Parts: sequence; structure tokens; C-alpha cells
Amino acid sequence: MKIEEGKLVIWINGDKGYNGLAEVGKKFEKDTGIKVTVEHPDKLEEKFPQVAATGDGPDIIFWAHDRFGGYAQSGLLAEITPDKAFQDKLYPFTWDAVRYNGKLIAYPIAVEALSLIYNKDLLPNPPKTWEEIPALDKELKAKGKSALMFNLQEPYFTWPLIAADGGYAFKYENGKYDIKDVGVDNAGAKAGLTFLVDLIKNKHMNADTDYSIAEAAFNKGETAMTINGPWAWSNIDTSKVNYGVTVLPTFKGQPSKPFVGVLSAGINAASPNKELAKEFLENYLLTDEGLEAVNKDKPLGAVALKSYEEELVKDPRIAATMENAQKGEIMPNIPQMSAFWYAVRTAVINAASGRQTVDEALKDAQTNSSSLQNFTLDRSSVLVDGYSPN
Amino acid sequence: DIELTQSPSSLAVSAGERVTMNCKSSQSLLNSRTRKNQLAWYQQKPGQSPELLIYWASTRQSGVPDRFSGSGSGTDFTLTISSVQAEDVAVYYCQQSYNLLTFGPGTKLEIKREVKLQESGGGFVKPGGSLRVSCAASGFTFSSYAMSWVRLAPEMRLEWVATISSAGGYIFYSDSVQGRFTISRDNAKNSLHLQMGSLRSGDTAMYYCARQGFGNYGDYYAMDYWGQGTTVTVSS
Repeated sequence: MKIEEGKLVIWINGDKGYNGLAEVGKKFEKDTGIKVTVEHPDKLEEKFPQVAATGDGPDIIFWAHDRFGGYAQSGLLAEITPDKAFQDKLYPFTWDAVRYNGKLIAYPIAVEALSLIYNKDLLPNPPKTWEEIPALDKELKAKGKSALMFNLQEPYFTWPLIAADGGYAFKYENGKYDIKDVGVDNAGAKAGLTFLVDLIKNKHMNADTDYSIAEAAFNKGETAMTINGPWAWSNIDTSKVNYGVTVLPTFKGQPSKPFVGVLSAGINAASPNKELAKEFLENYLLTDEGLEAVNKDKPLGAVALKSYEEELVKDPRIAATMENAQKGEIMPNIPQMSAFWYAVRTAVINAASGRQTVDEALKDAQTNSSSLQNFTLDRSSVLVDGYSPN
Repeated sequence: DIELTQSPSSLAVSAGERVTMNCKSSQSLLNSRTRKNQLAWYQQKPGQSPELLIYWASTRQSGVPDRFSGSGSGTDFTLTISSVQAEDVAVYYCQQSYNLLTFGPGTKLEIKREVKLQESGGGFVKPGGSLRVSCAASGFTFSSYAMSWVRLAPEMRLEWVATISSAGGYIFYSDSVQGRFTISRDNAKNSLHLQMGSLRSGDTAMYYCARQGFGNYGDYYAMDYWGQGTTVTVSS
């Protein structure tokens, strides 16, 4: 229950550039004397609301914005106070992603979307469409290679194919999400997931595939294509596979529609250092030099900060990220997103593993996503002197 | 901090008799917000895990025959079986949920003429030793539910041990185990655990994992599914 005054503790995921961020920390230290400690706890997207509930945890938490509505409703997040002058340094759509009840609850950092990453040597002309991948694998199997391998354990990676033809999470109508209009059941959703399963049935993919299997598969040059975000680039860089980053294949003539995540920095509600956090975030991290220190450790992709994005977008890989970003949809941040992810994660794994048909798997995911009247997030089911905790 | 008495402690009836069981608490259990009384009733038939009968004092759980009936207000609660039957031989427990969780001492009733939860990992230990009990969950969105550990000790003693919230932020232990025990969950592997250290011989019991129920009308503040008890014996 103590966060410790006069110090900044920052949490950020392990695939991001925490050492780069840590050096922004050291710069902050020599300028102000405040010590900055960067940690990358595992599953920090769940570790955070778990420790922050009783007022413990880091001063600053990084994740895609989707989870931040959820944290905010649980009161785990401070309202941030950037003046109009700082707000203009960033693209307006990124601020829209950090809103909850009209209030800004985090600082946007990077704009993330999955792209198609291909081995240029194995495959000089990557597929425009999902449909031509099965035949492209047969060819590649003849030379002891596969066409495509990406993470199937995380619905984030499988969502772009599901939504291509009209699958959607919650319907966005007149400025608001309608949590009774759920589209994980519709024909577009089923068309995508059926296609992914048929890929697995015809021995072109393994239901078995997870992030680190697919990564090593691509970085060892054994598969021609992978699907991943900018974070994955640095491991591909060191491996010296000759790789390109480009548009995701179309499905049924429609673009794949990745869920765009705005990587964001939140300030713990329970933190005694909310001013030191604002200053670090506004004056050190969200500067050209700040974002570059992180970026040189592990690429952020496109960034919310205008001045630096204009430099980064010159890189054909970031151009690709943006193009894919523009063809997708910005994720909701509503508290129910947690329920949804769990739901789709289950549907994707059970349909792909065979334990359920596509129709059964998505019907379940749709049931588990729909009547979420006052979905809670951290349900304690306990009273303390006749009252709930928090 | 809340004490519960149940009268009578045992009871022998012929088939068909109407039966009333008492439960009294050291203090009022009324939820100032929901106006529900934080009292629930459980049935433990011989050789089985307890099951939910009544919650919110007077609401019958789905599946429970309507001869079971809960009533009461203030500090005074009653479970009535209008005309008892052979299948009702069981110990009956009131449980309060107004301030943490406490089970009553129980009423032994005798007659004279896809939601699954599986525990694992019980065993023997010397006093001061260790064990970690687990409970694997299936048939529901485990991520959405608070889970609790309850243990049954040799002298008809049903005890709450710990509860962990659906996302783990809120954890609570019985005095009897505070410090020595640690309740954890893994929402990714659909799993609940109780690390038991510095074991007393009084910690010897069957240990149940139980799901805290809720619905469209609010939290049940009651446990609506139980696993079979894994057994923990601390033998001097």
C-alpha cells in the first residue's frame, strides 16, 4: 500500500524498448535528481490492475489504450492534465483513444497495427490475398518451407481476418459503443475464422502455433511470411533475414482490418508522484529525443508525437504500419473489452484446435460478449463492514 | 468479527415432518445499498460437497425444491423444510457475507422411520510443513468470477479460508490462516491455488474450491458451485 514519494517506477511490456526508456529515465535523474526505475513484469496488463486495486504498483503503466477504459472505471487511473499546447504536439485521433467519460486518462505514445512481414529471398512478391496462400504453401512445402506462420493463441493476431468481411466487436453508433450490438457472430466473422480453420485442416498452419514458435520459424528462415507488430522487428533485424513489411492480404476482396492499439502511459491513481510523472511524460519521453531512445532499443512503429512520426513515416516499414492502421479500426476502450478478448480468445483457440466448430465457437463468444449489463472487471464478491472494497 | 449460532445442533425427524432451523448473528446483516440480507444457506449431504440452497436470506437457488424455504430479518434467520424427505439427511449451514465470510456451526438433520471444479494436491505433512492445493475450472468464464477456499474440519466445522476476486486485486484470509496461506489464481490456465505453509495440525481438513455466484440482479454473496474436497492431513 505504499508507492514511495520522490521516485518514479514505470511498468512497460517486455517486447517494447524498456532499456531505451530506462535511459530517458537516467536523463530525467541527472536533470532533477529523481530516480526512475523501469520494470517489465510478465502479464503486466493483468498485474497492474491486480496490484493497483489496493494502491500499490508503478507510477506509470504502459499498454494499448483498450485496457485503459477498464482501469479507469476501476478508479486505478489519474486524470492527466496536459494543457492545449502540449495536446497539439500529438495527432488528435490519439487523444480520442485516451478518453473515458470525456476525460483524458493517459498519454498516447505509439500507434500500433499488425503488418504482413515477409522473407524477400523466399518470396519476392508477397500475396495480395488470403485466398492464394494455401497454394503458395504447397509450392513452398516442396522446398521444405511453409508460407505463413503467426500467433494463434492471442486473438489480436487473428482478428484482422475475422473483421475483414464484417466481423466486429461492439458497434460504434452516434459517438457511442452499443454493447448490445455485438458482431463476433455475423457472417463476415464466420467467413474469416472458417478460412483460418481450413488453413489448419489443410496442413498449412498448426493450431499449435504461438508467438515464439512463429517468431523463430520466421527468423530462422523456415516460413515465408509472418504477421506481427513493429516490436517484433528488432529480433528479425539481428537475425539477418532479408525482410519486408507490407499490407495485410485481402479476404474476399476486402482488406484485413487490424485492431489499432494506441500504446499509452497511464498515471496510477494511488501514486504520490503525479506531477513528476506528468513532467517525465510531457517533457522527456514525448520529445523527439525521448521517443528515439526507446525506438533505438525496440521500434515503436508509428508514434503519436507529430514531429517524430514525420521522420519515422519515411521508413517504408512505418508507412506499411500506417497503411494497415488506416485499414483497420481503433479499438474501443470500454470496460467490456476484457470480456470480449477472453471470449474471442476462446473461440479462436477452440475452433482452430478442433474442439468446437466455427459456428459453435463464435456463438459462445457472442453469448459471452453480449448481455454485459454492468460488467465489473474485478469482482470481489466480498463485503467489508457491509461495503464493497473500492 | 461476526458470530453465528445455529439451533438445534442436531435433530431427528420422521419423514414428512415440517422442520425449522435457526440462525442468529451477533449483528444485523442488512446491505444498506441492496436492502438484501447477507445470509445464505448450504446443504452438505454425507460424502458430498456443500450446495447452495438459499442466498439473500429468502431467495432459493435454481434447482432447489420448493419445500426448502428461507426467511428472516435483522439478526434472526430460519430455514424451513415444509415436510422433510429421505434425501434431506444432511448438515445445514448458514453463512454470513456482511463482513467477510463466516459459516455457522451447522444443524445435523437425521431421518428416522458443464460448470466443473476439480481440486488436486492434498496430502500428509509434518507440523510446520507445506502444501499447495489447486482447483481446475471448466464450463464457465472463470475470468469473471471471484473464487473462495472453504475447508471442512472433523467436528462438522465448515470454515471459510480465503477469497480472491475475479481479477485478483482483492484478496481476503480467515484469521485462522492469515500470513501462513496464500491464495492465487491464473486466469490464463483457468486455475486457482492455495499455498499452505507453517501448517498447524488444526489445519487438517477437506479443502473445497467454490465459485462465488452472481447474476443480473447483483452478486449472490454465496457459493453456487463446489468441487470435491481434496484432503490435507497434518500428522504429528
